[PDB]
Amino acid sequence: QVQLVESGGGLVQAGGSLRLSCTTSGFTFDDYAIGWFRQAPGKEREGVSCISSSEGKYYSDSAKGRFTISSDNAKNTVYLQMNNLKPEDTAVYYCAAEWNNFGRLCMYPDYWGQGTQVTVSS
Amino acid sequence: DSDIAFLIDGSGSIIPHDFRRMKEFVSTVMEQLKKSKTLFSLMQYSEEFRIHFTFKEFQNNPNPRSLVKPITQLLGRTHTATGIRKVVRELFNITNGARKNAFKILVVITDGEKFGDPLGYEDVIPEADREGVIRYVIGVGDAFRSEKSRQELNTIASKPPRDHVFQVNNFEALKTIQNQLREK
Ligand SMILES: [Mg+2]
Repeated sequence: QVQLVESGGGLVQAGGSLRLSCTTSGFTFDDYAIGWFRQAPGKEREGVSCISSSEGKYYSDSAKGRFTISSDNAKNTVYLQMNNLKPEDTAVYYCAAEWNNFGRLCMYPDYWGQGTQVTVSS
Repeated sequence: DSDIAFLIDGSGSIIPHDFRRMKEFVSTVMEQLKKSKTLFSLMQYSEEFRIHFTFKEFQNNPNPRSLVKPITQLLGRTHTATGIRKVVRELFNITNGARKNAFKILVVITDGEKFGDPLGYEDVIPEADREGVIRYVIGVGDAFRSEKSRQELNTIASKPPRDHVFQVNNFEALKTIQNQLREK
């Protein structure tokens, strides 16, 4: 039942921008903080960004200033606007959910999407 | 059957409203666990260290309001790693009312911004693990709003970090400890 479906990935030139979409279903959207993670193969995993209705917004050090996370509460979808993309941002981008009443801003997500590939070339 | 030690951040980075919220958080945990077999002790830290009451002292005066109300904020830098070492060596000593064969819990309440400590977390966590101290972490303020402080919370938290990191704005940490202690 529980679904977290990433879309908006693909190939973009360096300096370009992408907007990922995390369309969610199968749970009450407002109970959860939703965040973005990424893992390129052979690289470590990173938290990127998170949005909670109570705890606000979080950005990693690489994400702050470039990236903007937002939420369409009517359609139960969370967007990550990524500007000034670089080749080192190439990774499989996962969206995830954490029960918002922990108040941790997506530190330990309870659900993970399948992930979508983001590729950044020169 | 359980000895729960508090280590509260009194450094300059802890605003007065949050430091209030720390005080009522700790008081509510003690107050919820009175009339049980839990003993309590508290250390405040910044760049200096104040034990506001030991395990023996809580045993002689088990009134959480009376013990927490006169606690005043120290301010200064953030010597978290040194604070961890002193709790394990001083608070969890049998001389201060701690019990040898008890369930040892350390509750650290901080914003996750160690600053000025001559010691690293890598130097103090093995000492905590050697005594079987389970470490719960309560993030306050903007602790969850920067990548540096979040990854710090895992380094301090116990081996399953997902069971041990919480926020002070709720009592989900207390429910987990209660469910833990009921399992024990
Ligand atoms: Mg500070």
